[PDB]
Amino acid sequence: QKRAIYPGTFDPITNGHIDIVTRATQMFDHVILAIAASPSKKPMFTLEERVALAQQATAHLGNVEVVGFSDLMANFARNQHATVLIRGLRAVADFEYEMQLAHMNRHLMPELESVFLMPSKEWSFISSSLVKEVARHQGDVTHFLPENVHQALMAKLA
Amino acid sequence: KRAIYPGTFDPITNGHIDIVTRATQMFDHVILAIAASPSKKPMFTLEERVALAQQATAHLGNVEVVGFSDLMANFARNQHATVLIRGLRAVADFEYEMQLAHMNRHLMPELESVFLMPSKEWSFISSSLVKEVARHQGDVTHFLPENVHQALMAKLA
Amino acid sequence: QKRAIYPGTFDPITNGHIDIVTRATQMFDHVILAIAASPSKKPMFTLEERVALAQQATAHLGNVEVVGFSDLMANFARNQHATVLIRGLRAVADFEYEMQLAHMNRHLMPELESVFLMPSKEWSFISSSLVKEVARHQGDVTHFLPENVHQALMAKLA
Amino acid sequence: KRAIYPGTFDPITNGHIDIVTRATQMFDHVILAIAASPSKKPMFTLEERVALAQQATAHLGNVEVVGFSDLMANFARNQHATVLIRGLRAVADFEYEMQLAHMNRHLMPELESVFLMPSKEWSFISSSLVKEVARHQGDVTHFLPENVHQALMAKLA
Amino acid sequence: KRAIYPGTFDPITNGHIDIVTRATQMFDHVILAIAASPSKKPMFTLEERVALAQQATAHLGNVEVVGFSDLMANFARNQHATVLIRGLRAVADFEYEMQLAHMNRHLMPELESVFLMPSKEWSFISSSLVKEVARHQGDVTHFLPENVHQALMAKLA
Amino acid sequence: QKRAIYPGTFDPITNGHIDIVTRATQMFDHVILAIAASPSKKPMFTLEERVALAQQATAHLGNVEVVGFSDLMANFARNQHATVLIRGLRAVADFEYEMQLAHMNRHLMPELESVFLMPSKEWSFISSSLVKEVARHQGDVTHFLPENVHQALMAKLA
Ligand SMILES: CC(C)(COP(=O)(O)OP(=O)(O)OC[C@H]1O[C@@H](n2cnc3c(N)ncnc32)[C@H](O)[C@@H]1OP(=O)(O)O)[C@@H](O)C(=O)NCCC(=O)NCCS
Ligand SMILES: CC(C)(COP(=O)(O)OP(=O)(O)OC[C@H]1O[C@@H](n2cnc3c(N)ncnc32)[C@H](O)[C@@H]1OP(=O)(O)O)[C@@H](O)C(=O)NCCC(=O)NCCS
Ligand SMILES: CC(C)(COP(=O)(O)OP(=O)(O)OC[C@H]1O[C@@H](n2cnc3c(N)ncnc32)[C@H](O)[C@@H]1OP(=O)(O)O)[C@@H](O)C(=O)NCCC(=O)NCCS
Ligand SMILES: CC(C)(COP(=O)(O)O)[C@@H](O)C(=O)NCCC(=O)NCCS
Ligand SMILES: CC(C)(COP(=O)(O)O)[C@@H](O)C(=O)NCCC(=O)NCCS
Ligand SMILES: CC(C)(COP(=O)(O)O)[C@@H](O)C(=O)NCCC(=O)NCCS
Repeated sequence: QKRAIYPGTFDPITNGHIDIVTRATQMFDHVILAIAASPSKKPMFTLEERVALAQQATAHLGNVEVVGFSDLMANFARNQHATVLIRGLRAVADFEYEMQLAHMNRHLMPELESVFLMPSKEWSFISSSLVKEVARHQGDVTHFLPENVHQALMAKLA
Repeated sequence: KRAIYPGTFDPITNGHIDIVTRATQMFDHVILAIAASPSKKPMFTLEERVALAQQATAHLGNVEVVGFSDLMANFARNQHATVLIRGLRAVADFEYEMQLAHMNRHLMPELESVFLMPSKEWSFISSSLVKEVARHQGDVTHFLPENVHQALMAKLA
Repeated sequence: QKRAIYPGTFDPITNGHIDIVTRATQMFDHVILAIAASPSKKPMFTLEERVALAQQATAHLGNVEVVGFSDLMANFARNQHATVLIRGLRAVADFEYEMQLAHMNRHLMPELESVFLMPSKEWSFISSSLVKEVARHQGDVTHFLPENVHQALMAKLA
Repeated sequence: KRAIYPGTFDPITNGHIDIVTRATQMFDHVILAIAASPSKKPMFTLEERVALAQQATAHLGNVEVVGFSDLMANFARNQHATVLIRGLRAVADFEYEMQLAHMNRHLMPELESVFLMPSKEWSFISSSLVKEVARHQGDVTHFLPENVHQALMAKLA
Repeated sequence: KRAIYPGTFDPITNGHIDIVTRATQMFDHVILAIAASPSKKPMFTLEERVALAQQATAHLGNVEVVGFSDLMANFARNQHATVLIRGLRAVADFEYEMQLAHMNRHLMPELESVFLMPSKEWSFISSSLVKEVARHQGDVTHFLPENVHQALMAKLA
Repeated sequence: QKRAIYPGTFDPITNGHIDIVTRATQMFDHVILAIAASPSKKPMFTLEERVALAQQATAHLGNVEVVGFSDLMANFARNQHATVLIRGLRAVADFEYEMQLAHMNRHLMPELESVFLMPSKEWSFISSSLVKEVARHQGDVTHFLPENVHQALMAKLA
């Protein structure tokens, strides 16, 4: 019954994202891991690559459905009949930004309830942004990524 | 799916009602659990707070109000809850919530903390603020359930 | 006597800005709503459009004067003989950024006193930035904008 | 244009003087209002705090020091104030200020809260910090008006 | 190079051990200084806290545990320390630390405050949190040195 | 014995940076003021200029060594045998960002200990970013810069 959506750019998907989506699947019947098709800034990985990586990294998770979407997240959520909006809150999260976002999304689709989940301490201080930047500059980020993502990232930067 | 929404609720305000209502639309059963919290010298006794919360949530079918004095995590496990509801206001209280969340996770890893956001209308209120205003005879009718406002007025009369 | 300046990019002006400038006109004799001519990033609306929209949205406000300015805000403030600097503080404001800004502006023009006003709860969680982005991506933002701004925004995005 | 600058001022520090001075350059009349705040067990009695503040602001012509024990908003309305002055330090206290501001706005919508920023010199001080240092005989001369420093030394002698 | 790591340490936790260990790898000698802090009504007496800290840091060769009741800055000067160690958790406590740091700098400008960051494992714990959990018989073995856990259990038995 | 590294873009070096590096030299034997060679966004001053300005501004400081570096800071730190990483924490610092950074750097090089120092109240509210922007827009920033930097900045903007 309960359909939740966990949207983001997932460029690329990290262990932190896997942590959050796993917790979400434990409390909700169906979870749609929604990948933004055209983010403001050109992503490192194409939508096709991001969807493929996300699908493989969540293949073990039954009620998780990876899908790409363009335009407004809220519009996609409504057409997908989602009533729960999953947001991951790391310890280094811009909380005020999350409040802005949740209130705008509530204005757009009040039937979509924002719920914030907390990752393990292990992934509470890292972001996809930092991971990409360290990787681009010759730093080891293997620890923060699913094996399939790690391999794809090495190919991408080579 | 059973969730527990713990707190001091001294007293339960419209903000708490907002959060628990959102919780009921998301989970099958919601246990509003009131901690004795003797160290906080609550204005209302646990018995009074439970009664107030019960009446204030009488219209919510899947809400159960209970009081407890033990470790919240043990009470949660004993109530068969797997979701722990917390409300996050327009304040940077987020820091304290993470400490509590991680401690509870250490005590009961299967109890998943979930944070809900209240409406803009109740984003700046707290039981403490309402009590302070009422102690100085200010009008707090707007922030409390009718039965709770009556109880607060009488308590300070 | 008391001349205040309420500067910004106002791209476009929103109900939150109207809320703040209205509160300012209630405590100060004359309020100059100053619109930055050339913001770092290309604005959605041209200075001409932004000034026109702001003028119409504040026409009902007597002691409000809409004016465009280039270069340093402090230099404009000084030449305009303003002694009060209005800053709106939303609940989702980057407070540390506001402190940086106020201290720099104080260094530049100590005779200009920064004063922070708080908008109603209704407009405390939205920014012009979020509004534009939601609008650009097919979301309903009518609620946050004066009617004239709403009409101009639809034309702009069409 | 009458403004009210409320607070516990226990004791009034150079930081408070900085804020009230900025207020006087902006508004015609400023009422520095000291709350009894019995629940905070102030170091100085309300009478002492008023006297200290009076002397400390004697040089400021448009400042009036008064004490009060009622609801701040009612006192403000009764003082004919339409501006409520609050100081914001280099701390994220901003959150608490919004709660207070919105409650006061609910109690008296025409009382407009305005936040002023102190100089860098006083951006990290508080009455609480000064008292803690003085309780351990540390030199706090730099942070307090001459009359206040004298009173604090004598109070702890 | 002598550093002082002051605190209430009521009780010293694995988080404190993490911070003091990082300090010893950076400076020649580290003085773990425990403040009497009577105003905080500590669970353990200063004597008990010193003993607990001593045992908990026995393996750290360049750490010296001492208690004090005077102004921290004077104690630091009297201990010949020129570095003041403070731990910063995953919380926005940073604000309070700046106030303390600037006051101590005013009292003793040559005492340089330095902030260290604990491991992720101890980034959300505090003495207060551990005591609260233990008061409700929750398992806090994971967060405390063996000797400290024993003392806490006995203290609450 | 103790070798510390104080990395940044220093574009340009300011009195706030001088404050922090001076405090660092007082507690550590040798301090390497490391200047990032190619920051994401094109710096105002070239690496050559930034190194020259930094060297002159710290010439009076004995145990300070100004050096440029490219790629990962952690990789440079390791090859330079640094065991202490100096970070300046202003009152207007994005603390959560600093935590993200310190944990990533710890992951990369655990033997490098992050230490945060606090500048004087005088430089606690200003950033290189704000200084450059005010200067670019005709504002007086002489107060925040060493004399040599001030002169170079005027030439740069002329
Ligand atoms: C689509 C969506 C779910 C994607 O989520 P996302 O990957 O987290 O995207 P974000 O842009 O927020 O990036 C995340 C991080 O970027 C940073 N960030 C992004 N915009 C920021 C801003 N304006 N200020 C500060 N930080 C910002 C933050 O650090 C943030 O993480 P945090 O809150 O935990 O600290 C989210 O953008 C959304 O719900 N957008 C609303 C409007 C919309 O529908 N998108 C446009 C349609 S194409
Ligand atoms: C001119 C001025 C009044 C315009 O105000 P403005 O529209 O609010 O412009 P800002 O760039 O601050 O944009 C506002 C929001 O952008 C964001 N922002 C801008 N720069 C940011 C930064 N460096 N870090 C984080 N957020 C930033 C913040 O979220 C901010 O809002 P908030 O503090 O409430 O959370 C202001 O820029 C100013 O006083 N500038 C000082 C220097 C100057 O004179 N301008 C240059 C002359 S051309
Ligand atoms: C190299 C390094 C030491 C330079 O330091 P730096 O000059 O301070 O660079 P930053 O990008 O952090 O710029 C500083 C300010 O920019 C702002 N900033 C930068 N990235 C930001 C982000 N993602 N979100 C918000 N603010 C950000 C912050 O305000 C910050 O200051 P603050 O924390 O006190 O408030 C630092 O970038 C580092 O340690 N990077 C890790 C990865 C690396 O090795 N660099 C890539 C190799 S080329
Ligand atoms: C009551 C509460 C949920 C805090 O909520 P509050 O801030 O709404 O009063 C918390 O103090 C609690 O869980 N108390 C029970 C005792 C306990 O288990 N404490 C450890 C919590 S980690
Ligand atoms: C005194 C003060 C302004 C707080 O200021 P303080 O932090 O400087 O002590 C506030 O506690 C107050 O207004 N007290 C009077 C009683 C009251 O009306 N309280 C409700 C405030 S919303
Ligand atoms: C003990 C401590 C370092 C605070 O640490 P804590 O938060 O770990 O208890 C501080 O309260 C202190 O320095 N106490 C001694 C008395 C004193 O000098 N106070 C003024 C500090 S500026």
